[PDB]
Amino acid sequence: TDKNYYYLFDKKSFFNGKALNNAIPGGPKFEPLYPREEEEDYNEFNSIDRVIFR
Amino acid sequence: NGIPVKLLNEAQGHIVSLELTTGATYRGKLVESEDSMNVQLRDVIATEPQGAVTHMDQIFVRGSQIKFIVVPDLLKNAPLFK
Amino acid sequence: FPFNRTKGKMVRAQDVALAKKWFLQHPDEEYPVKVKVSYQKLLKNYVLNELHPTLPTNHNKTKLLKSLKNTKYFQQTTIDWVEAGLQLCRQGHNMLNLLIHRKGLTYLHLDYNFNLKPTKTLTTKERKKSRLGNSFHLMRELLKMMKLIVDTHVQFRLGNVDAFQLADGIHYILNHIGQLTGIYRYKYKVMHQIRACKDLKHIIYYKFNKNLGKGPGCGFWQPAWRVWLNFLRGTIPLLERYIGNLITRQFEGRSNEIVKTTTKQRLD
Amino acid sequence: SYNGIGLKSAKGSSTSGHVQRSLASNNRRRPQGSQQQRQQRQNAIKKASIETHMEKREIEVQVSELRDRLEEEETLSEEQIDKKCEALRAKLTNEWQ
RNA sequence: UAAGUGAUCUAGAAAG
RNA sequence: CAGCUUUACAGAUCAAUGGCGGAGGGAGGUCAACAUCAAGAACUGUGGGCGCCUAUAGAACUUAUAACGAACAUGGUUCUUGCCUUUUACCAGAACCAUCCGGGUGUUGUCUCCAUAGAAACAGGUAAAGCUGUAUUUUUU
Ligand SMILES: [Mg+2]
Repeated sequence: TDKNYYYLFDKKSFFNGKALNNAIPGGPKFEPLYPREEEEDYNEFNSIDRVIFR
Repeated sequence: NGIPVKLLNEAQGHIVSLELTTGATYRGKLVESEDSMNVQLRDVIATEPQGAVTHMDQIFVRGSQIKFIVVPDLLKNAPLFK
Repeated sequence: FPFNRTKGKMVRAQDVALAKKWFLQHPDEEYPVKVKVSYQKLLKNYVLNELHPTLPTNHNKTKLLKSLKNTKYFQQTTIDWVEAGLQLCRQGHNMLNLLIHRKGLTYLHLDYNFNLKPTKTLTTKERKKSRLGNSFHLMRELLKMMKLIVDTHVQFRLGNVDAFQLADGIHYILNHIGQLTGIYRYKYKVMHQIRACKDLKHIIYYKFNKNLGKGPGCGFWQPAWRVWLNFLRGTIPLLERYIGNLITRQFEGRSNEIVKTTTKQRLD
Repeated sequence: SYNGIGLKSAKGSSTSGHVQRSLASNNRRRPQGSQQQRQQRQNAIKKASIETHMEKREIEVQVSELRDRLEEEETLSEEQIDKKCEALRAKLTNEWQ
């Protein structure tokens, strides 16, 4: 009866997961929408030199 | 409750006209009213039965001595009636 | 939703989903891996359906039955469902024999269970003549399935088998379509349906045998049944193109077909 | 894929695509408490290793105080307060060499 | 003083 | 216990004006035919002002974690994948598309089951239902 129970088990959430090729571990998984074009090329953005991991 | 009173209250803000039992007409911005027609006005003229006008700032008027109150035609349109 | 209200439009028994809710929920903990997998599969099935909305016909009021009714050749009765099933089995059987005989192959004999197989060992010419394809076989499979459910109900009606037993039998049929009779052989997207059924069984059985132990006798055939019905929907169209086409051919068999070079073969 | 780590897709793979998180991972994470020893050792190895302004500040404070006093008690004219303040400053200077 | 929770693809029939 | 509006009532003169008026069914069918249900949050006309404003109005249905389905199949086409190496039959994603199993709403038409009156208000009563009421400075003592 609690609607808030379905947090990250919404249809919307599922769709998002599918899009992002990201399994909510309980929920389903699919072929990714987009092929993971791993072509970052060691840029100055999103580097492990730059970001923090708290 | 009195519907004319209600109307008067609604007219609050507007440039109302106001004659007394004495016959001295006023015309100006309505400030406040009560159950008994205890009117107040602002920036108000005052003409006697003779016709000589006299300007004045803040006037209060008692409903007993008031004869009738002219409201603008806008309040005919809406909305306290139905 | 279901009970919140106290007035509603009626949905078809098909259009109710009693399994759905469980699989939508987060799974109950301390379940086996297989059950979890099944749940996941179910979710995936649901999600895909949700995602791609197949919005229906604006135009078509004229359903198949209505058209038939509009003729003089059909008339209508009220019949016991078992009787109807029996009729279907018989009629269906007749159809498959009749068609087969027309085709000329009289040596492929139909069981009354719809398992077709050959009388002699066929010479090669005969074999060539008498290879039925993906339409006819599919139809046969469908008929077999019908017989199986109808057969179980017949049995129940007769003193042969209890109500509970009948229910269980039905459930078994619906889950075991895959093993019970080859549809999947001929059309291997029935595989999806089979998988779904399996998943349902896994879910349903785990729900149903919680405090109670492992064994046969779980009824609750509904979701499986629903799944099969929905599968059949898809087939209706495909079969109507396929089977219908075949019958047309049998009556009036093609003049001048055009091959197509978009094929890998023959292109060069 | 879960936390950027699962195998992208179950197909192709030719495998379950199941993902046990390792218990070597934990070990790898942890030895800054338990590597830690090495660090400690290193630490051990390298373990052993104005007045005028103040005066000025004080003077300033004194001046401020004087000004305040003047403001409080009979010093609407500037010359008086300024004079007194100047005197105070001079005194301060004398005091500090 | 704090380890050890969960992610589990598949899945057959014809003809050649 | 007063007042006005409506039914149930006699016998009226019956003008006056209203309102119920070319005054005549209802309940329903696993019954039809048609219309119409994905669009600028989106409806339809009507005149007037001159393809667009301003008043009229009407409006049944479906929609905000967006849809006719608290429901879910299958095709076809390309592209990418996967098992694979021939194809069908398939894997799973995408984009367009279709088919299907269904759903309403409205209007008719039918089918079935129950039924049958062509005229009543005014002067006000009798009875019952809807709302209002309970002289000493601003309303009428
Ligand atoms: Mg060859």
